[PDB]
Amino acid sequence: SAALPSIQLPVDYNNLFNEITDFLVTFKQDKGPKYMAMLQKVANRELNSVIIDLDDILQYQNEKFLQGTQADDLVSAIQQNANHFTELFCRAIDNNMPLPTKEIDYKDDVLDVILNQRRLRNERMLSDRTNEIRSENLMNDALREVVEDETELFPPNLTRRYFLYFKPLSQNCA
Amino acid sequence: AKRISILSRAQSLPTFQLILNSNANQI
Amino acid sequence: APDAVFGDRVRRFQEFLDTFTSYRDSVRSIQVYNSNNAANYNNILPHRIIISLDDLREFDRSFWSGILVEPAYFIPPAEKALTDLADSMDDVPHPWKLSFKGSFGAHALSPRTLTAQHLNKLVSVEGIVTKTSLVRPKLIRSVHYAAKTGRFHYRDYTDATTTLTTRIPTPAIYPTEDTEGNKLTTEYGYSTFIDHQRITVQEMPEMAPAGQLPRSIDVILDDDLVDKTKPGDRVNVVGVFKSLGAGGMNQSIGFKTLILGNTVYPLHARSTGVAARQMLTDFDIRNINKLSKKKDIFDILSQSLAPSIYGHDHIKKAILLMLMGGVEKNLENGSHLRGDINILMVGDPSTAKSQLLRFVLNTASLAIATTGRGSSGVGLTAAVTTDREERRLEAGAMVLADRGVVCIDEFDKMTDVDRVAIHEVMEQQTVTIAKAGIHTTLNARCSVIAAANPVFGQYDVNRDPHQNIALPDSLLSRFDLLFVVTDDINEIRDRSISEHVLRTHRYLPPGYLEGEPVRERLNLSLAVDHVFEKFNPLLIPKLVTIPFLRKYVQYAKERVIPQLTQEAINVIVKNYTDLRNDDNTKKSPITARTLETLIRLATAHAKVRLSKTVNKVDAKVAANLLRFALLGEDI
Ligand SMILES: Nc1ncnc2c1ncn2[C@@H]1O[C@H](COP(=O)(O)OP(=O)(O)O)[C@@H](O)[C@H]1O
Ligand code: BEF
Ligand SMILES: [Mg+2]
Repeated sequence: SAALPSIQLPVDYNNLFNEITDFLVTFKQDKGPKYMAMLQKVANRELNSVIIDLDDILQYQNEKFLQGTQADDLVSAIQQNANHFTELFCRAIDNNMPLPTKEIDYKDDVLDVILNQRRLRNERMLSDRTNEIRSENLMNDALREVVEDETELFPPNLTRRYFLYFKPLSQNCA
Repeated sequence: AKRISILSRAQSLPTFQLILNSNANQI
Repeated sequence: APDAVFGDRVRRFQEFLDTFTSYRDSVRSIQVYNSNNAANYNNILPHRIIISLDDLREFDRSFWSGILVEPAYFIPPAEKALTDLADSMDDVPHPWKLSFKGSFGAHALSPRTLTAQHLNKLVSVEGIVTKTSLVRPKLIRSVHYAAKTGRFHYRDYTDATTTLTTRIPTPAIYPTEDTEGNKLTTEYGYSTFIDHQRITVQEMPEMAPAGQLPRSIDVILDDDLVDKTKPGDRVNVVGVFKSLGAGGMNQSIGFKTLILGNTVYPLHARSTGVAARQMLTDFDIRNINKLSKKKDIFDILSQSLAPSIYGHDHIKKAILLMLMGGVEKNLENGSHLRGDINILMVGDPSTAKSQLLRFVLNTASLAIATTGRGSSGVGLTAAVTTDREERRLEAGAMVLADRGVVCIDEFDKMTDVDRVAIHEVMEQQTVTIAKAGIHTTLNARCSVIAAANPVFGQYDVNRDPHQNIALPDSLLSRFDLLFVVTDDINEIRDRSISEHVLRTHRYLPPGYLEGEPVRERLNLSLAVDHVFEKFNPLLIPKLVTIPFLRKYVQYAKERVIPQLTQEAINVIVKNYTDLRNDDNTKKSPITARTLETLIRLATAHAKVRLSKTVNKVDAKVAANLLRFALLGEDI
């Protein structure tokens, strides 16, 4: 630990991950949540690009602070270190991705069918391993943990079709 | 052993050693 | 490069130190003592502190567990925290080091249980020291002087055993010449050398598996911890169980393992050289002072020596006086006058002589137990070992019992040759080797107590005592008090004995059931509730607890240095002359040793009364004891 020292920094990525997830789920200013609807459109293979409006994040922060709840400065953290927050947003989106309501109809892009095949295959592997370990008869949370540790899935990096981009703050609002 | 420990955790392990006890003919 | 986790642990330990102000107070005491000794001269007490691991575990379980199981990463932060606290505290214008005490749980081990799965952990090994390398100083920084430029240069040095963490191995070559190329001369006395000693701890024979070869582990002690113990001691060496070397993995069988020393605790065990000191609280000193005022203090103490044994009150008084001892006198010309009293018990079997010896072994601060012939003349005194690594000297029983007691049992079975070598130790209190080209005079200031049955099994009244004892006249002379006891068949006395024995055997320890077997306690005391005991096998005096008696003896021996008075001198002289010039077929020969033992017994009684001077009553009591020993008179 002496070769690679450590530094404490004001940023806490776990709290910011929670803030990102909450912002994605519960932003309504622009009926339903804006980004949830965008993710639904992505799932139906309509939109290939998710545009994270930083003005939305700023308004979310202002709403949270105005009501008194403490919300960390997500916009400033994004501006200071943008590269990491790309992957943070990408993983938060990948967790909250809904399921398609319109299946493959022989006219879908080959990328989409390959992604669907990979997703179904890794789900099948996970379920099969769960069934085997359950049948071994040695809570389902521990079973899920052991099967996800013991299986080699297609990583989530290879099952996402959308692209992630950030829109800078409008000068007039800021 | 890993499987059993994780399963029974509900209310890392080193490489286990095998001990072989036999009753066969002794040279 | 600064590390954040290091600073966090430092802050946590500073908070711990501020929480328990005892350590801060102790640091202040260390610093004020050093400053005072500096001011007195216009013993410097070492830069160390003791940390109660129990207190730390209460304060922060994470930090306690970290020190216990990950010491290389947790100890240096705590040491740095202590150093910073000392620097901040030392408002008045060499880092401090830690020492640990408390319960180590599963890490309290012995050199047999010290397996590799305890490596790199703080362990508390206990055993017997068997080898101590002579203290060889280690060079940590060398200061050099350059003649041409006229300036002093230094280089720091380090090795694996110095640092708990594995600093990057850098070759340490000696700076022969300066960067500009000028010649460099070493400047001793400016260079910093630190001490270094390797000691080997072996499993204690008291708990080693009988009949099997022992197991040993090396301990590297540095700085203040060196020369803390000697071979034959019992130690509790707590330290990090480091593992060193390449393990043979580097292309040149296992890894070399040793314990880096943090603390050394010499442990007192029966018949070992380590003395058993005790802490005297102000409450205890006050109790001792108050109890010393009573006129019957001698009787009260004497009754408490052996409550189990019925009677033998004069023997118990003599034993108590032995425990107090006398004052040894050293004169300008070099003559040394014995200040220790020796007691010999001769009597019928089952007279509780061995019981009294065992109690003396069990209650004295420093006592050594020997049998008749198991400890030969080589075993007693000392003799050259002729060790090949050359002609070392090994201290026998009596040398190891300096300022202590030797409890010899079955004195009659001793070889004549064995008892030849005991005369000098008895009288001159020295052991002269004068052997194999080694001329040495070891100091053996020991008090000898021995028990020995008469040659005819039971003491013979028809025969004279000279026939029964069969000991050389010189040996009997050297013994101050020669008690001749008997097993006399008397109805009243014997039935009282039976009453006492049956009372003793009907005892149930407070934390025990009826049929619950009594569990043996090793009781390895460490060399560093009421006064009276309610339980009494003999019923109505006030009997004191044995630990309180030990505290009383420890106080009296150190504090009080009695001196004779003319009033006591007249009584002693009269008694001595009466004994010498009156014939009453005394058990022992009467010589000037009788005068000397009268003086010593008076001094011992004076010490019991905590008197700065010897008074008339002490002389009378000593004369009464001597007359009881020789004539048998009792008033
Ligand atoms: N006066 C006594 N009071 C109490 N117990 C005694 C007395 N005399 C002998 N005993 C008991 O008798 C046993 C023999 O004592 P011991 O010291 O072994 O005798 P010896 O004098 O032969 O060495 C012990 O168990 C001891 O407790
Ligand atoms: F029978 Be005893 F140990 F003098
Ligand atoms: Mg005996």
